[PDB]
Amino acid sequence: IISTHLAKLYDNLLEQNLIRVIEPFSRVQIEHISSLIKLSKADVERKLSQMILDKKFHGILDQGEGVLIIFDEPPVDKTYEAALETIQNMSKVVDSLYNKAKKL
Amino acid sequence: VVKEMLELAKNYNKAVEEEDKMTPEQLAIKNVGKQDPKRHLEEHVDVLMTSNIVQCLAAM
Amino acid sequence: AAAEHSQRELDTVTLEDIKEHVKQLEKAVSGKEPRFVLRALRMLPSTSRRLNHYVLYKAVQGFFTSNNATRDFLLPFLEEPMDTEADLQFRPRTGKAASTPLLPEVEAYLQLLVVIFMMNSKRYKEAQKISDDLMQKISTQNRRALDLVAAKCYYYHARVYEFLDKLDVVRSFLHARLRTATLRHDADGQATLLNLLLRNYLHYSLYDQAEKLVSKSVFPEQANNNEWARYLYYTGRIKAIQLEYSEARRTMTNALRKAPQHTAVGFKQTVHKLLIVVELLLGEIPDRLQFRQPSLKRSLMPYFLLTQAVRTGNLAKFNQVLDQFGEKFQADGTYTLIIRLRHNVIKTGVRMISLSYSRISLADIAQKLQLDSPEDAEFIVAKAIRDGVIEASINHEKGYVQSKEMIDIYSTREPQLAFHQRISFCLDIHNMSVKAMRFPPKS
Amino acid sequence: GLPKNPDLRIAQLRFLLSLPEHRGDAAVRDELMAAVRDNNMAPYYEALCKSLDWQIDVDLLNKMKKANEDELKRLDEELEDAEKNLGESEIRDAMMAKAEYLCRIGDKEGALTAFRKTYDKTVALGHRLDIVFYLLRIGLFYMDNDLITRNTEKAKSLIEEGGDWDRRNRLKVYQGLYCVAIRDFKQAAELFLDTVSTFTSYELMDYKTFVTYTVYVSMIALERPDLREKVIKGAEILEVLHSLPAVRQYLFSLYECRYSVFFQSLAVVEQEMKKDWLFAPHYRYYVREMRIHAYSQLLESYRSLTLGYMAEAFGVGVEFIDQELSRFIAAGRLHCKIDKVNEIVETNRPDSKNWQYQETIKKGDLLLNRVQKLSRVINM
Amino acid sequence: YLASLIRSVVALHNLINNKIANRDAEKKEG
Amino acid sequence: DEFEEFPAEEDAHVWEDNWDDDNVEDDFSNQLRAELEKHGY
Repeated sequence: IISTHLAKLYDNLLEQNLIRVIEPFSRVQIEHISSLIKLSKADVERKLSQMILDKKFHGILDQGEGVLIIFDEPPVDKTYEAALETIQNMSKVVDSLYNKAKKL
Repeated sequence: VVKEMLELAKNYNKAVEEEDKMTPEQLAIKNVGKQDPKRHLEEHVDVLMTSNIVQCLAAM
Repeated sequence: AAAEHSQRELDTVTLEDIKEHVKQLEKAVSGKEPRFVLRALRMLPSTSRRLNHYVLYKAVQGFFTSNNATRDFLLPFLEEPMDTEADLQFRPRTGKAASTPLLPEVEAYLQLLVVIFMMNSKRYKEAQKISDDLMQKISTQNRRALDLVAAKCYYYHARVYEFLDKLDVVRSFLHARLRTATLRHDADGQATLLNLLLRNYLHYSLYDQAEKLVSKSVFPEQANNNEWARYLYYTGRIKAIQLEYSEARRTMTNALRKAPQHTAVGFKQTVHKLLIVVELLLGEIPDRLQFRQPSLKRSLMPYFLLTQAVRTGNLAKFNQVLDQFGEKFQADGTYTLIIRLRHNVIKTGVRMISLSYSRISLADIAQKLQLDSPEDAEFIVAKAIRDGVIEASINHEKGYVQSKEMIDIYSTREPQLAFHQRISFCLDIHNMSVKAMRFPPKS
Repeated sequence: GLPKNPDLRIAQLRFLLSLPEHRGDAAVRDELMAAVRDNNMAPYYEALCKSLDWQIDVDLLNKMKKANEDELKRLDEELEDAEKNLGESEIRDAMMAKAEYLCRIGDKEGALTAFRKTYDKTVALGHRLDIVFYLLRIGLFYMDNDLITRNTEKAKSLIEEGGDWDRRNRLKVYQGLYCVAIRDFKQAAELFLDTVSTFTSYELMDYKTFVTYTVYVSMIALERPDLREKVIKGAEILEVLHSLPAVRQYLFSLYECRYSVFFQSLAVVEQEMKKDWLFAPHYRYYVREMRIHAYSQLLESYRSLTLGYMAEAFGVGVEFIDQELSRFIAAGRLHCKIDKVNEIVETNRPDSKNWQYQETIKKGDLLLNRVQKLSRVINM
Repeated sequence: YLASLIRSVVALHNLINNKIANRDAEKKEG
Repeated sequence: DEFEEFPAEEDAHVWEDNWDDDNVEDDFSNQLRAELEKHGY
């Protein structure tokens, strides 16, 4: 009970601290974030990977330059979502027009 | 407007896909309240398309 | 027999269908709309079958019967029924109507039905004499509606000659008969004649002669879907042979899309046959959902072993298939195209390498494409790059085939252009719908 | 609840004996032999021998066939007695009971016909389902495709008119088990994950295997967000996961991003999938599928990752990791483009606008084709 | 484009509805 | 309108099948067994 719960803490204390460190930077060597958090590059290499994967913070880990490319997620531009849903809508109406066409 | 027209397409699908034939000429006259089929339909298309075309042409 | 009693009921209903056709045929002549006939002509294939000797005789004894030589021409050419118990005199023309010469539409329609029956009765010569006389009748006939009924008969007449298996005697006739339409701005007749003509051309492999005809001729844009589908296949066949592959796929896929949903098991069979081979030569692995479909399952299975060969790139496997299934290709008229592929299997693997790798070193390309030497790939790597099967640049300074850095298209002008072709068609559909709208002259 | 007729264990064993490497298995033969003699499967033995060229035991068969004949006669005698003396309730059970003996004896055709006759006379809705369920098991046991689909349609229609919850829960697994064998994995995830908590159809498979299938099919089907809330933190799925650690390692390793063990755990899941009578035709499509998700999941976070890192993370050589990405990238499954000169893989994940615009062209293009297809028609 | 499509499907639907209208009145005249 | 001009010229498996499936290669466990053994030694 002390391990499962405590482990969840340290695994969470790392996130709340990773975000605080990365808040200023917009591109930071994965090597440097290790120095601030005081964790091995492998440990931060992973925890960053899962945080980006889980949609924790909006970024990307480039390995060929050893940098975490922080950025801002632009919205989902609702207008295109209303169009795509509408296209399917009108796709169904064009079908019901067919049936009226069968009557000839 | 695209959001509002979308909901108006949903009814357009339901209104057409219904196509109920129980005297359809009477169906087209017992459901007249300035509703889905066309009046709240392309009426918006004209507004939406006029606003964009004029804006675009001004842009270019 | 009750089967024939339903048959005569089918006859009378076909007569009623014909009477419906003739009444609609006589409707269009005085209805001032050639559109009416199209309905009767579309029922034509449906009513094309379901007819034996009693049908036409009573029809020709029901229709015509003006004592005109017409009766003397097709009545002898079809077996006449006995003194049947149900002698339902089906005369839509009564007296004066009989006295009035049959309109060129119905007469050909009735004669075509005889022609169809001639085909249905394998009497292509009696139909030949019937048909050319039909043409010899309709050759002079210059109405606007008869062009439609003439167009249907033409393909049947081309079809009667089609079963006659000459196709050169009608090569000229269909070649000149075409010019009669074009000098009339007629829509359907020009469309139907061209497709039959082209079929004539490919049937003897005069692709050079054919490639010209499409070059100068213009296919009526407002053409029957059925025809538009046909012309696209023949042009696709011509284009593919002319080495214009990329356009061959675009037309053939478009030709396939226009197939009459589910009526023509055959046409879809042949087009898919070329599409699969056409696609392979261009470096694209065809769609798998094709080879599993019911109608095309066994028909294209011969091509199946091929497309598996190309992706595998196992030349030994590819030759093995041509050795076995190759002979069947000739009948399909594709062996030659496959022969092109045998010395073109390297292209796709060059595309596969360019689609996944982005900076593959040439020496590596040789390893992954079985090319004999790193030097040999260079010509092939460039050539695929040269021929626009790739989008890469070979930096020979250090032997690496860089792929083009893809851009954010939505910030460039490509999406706008794609929307323009879309909107123009969408607006045009509105005009075409609104433009006709066929408000009947308010009764 | 329902009877174990037919025993799907027998079907699974027979497929295992059909497999090449296990064709010579002796332990499978005893269990398959054990089932036949215990339930007296005479006709199936004949079918078993002819397929696997086994030698028929005449003494057993004659005693079995005579036992089958005397048992069949006894049912025939009971059926005649019920007809003369008893009402439709007794004849209905008699006919229903009669077919069940055909099931136990392996007579596929005879079982199907006898049951079909019963369904004609059966009245109570509750009894109608049981016979319908009975045909479904026959279909799965023999993999009789058309039977399994037809009855499934019967089960859905019969249940809708009047259906108690207990039978609808059962059908959910029955629909699911078919779905695994038609490679419709996504629907198997919906069907099983809705009955993992209340799996009451112990006839088809033991509970440990039902959860083991769920983890196998859940991973291939559900996206990471759904997998977490419905499998990893699922109460029942974890609980029986404490008795099947290997599947536990398999399921977690993908979620926790321990890819070295996931590939190794996938080798076990590929070998196991080869032996199951249901996951046999689909094992290859499966190991390929989880492979793509594994790669795509890792690449989801890294933009450009050294192929050396990917090989080390996956515990596989640099060469193999280069190869698979190449084969997968081509089929349009992974979004990435391998840079072999530098051994760097760069991701090409479309922006939200790009994918939406691309979808407008595709979904839009399909619609405009139809409008053109229709437009030509009506305009004549 | 979405505005254009809606105006087109409505256009076709209006011709199909009209083609039925005059045709149905066409048969009903008899 | 059947195109009688163009003549109209076992494996009842329901599932839709993709190209990569047809590819002939040794089972995955044997690949990993080789890959792990090769880098393992």
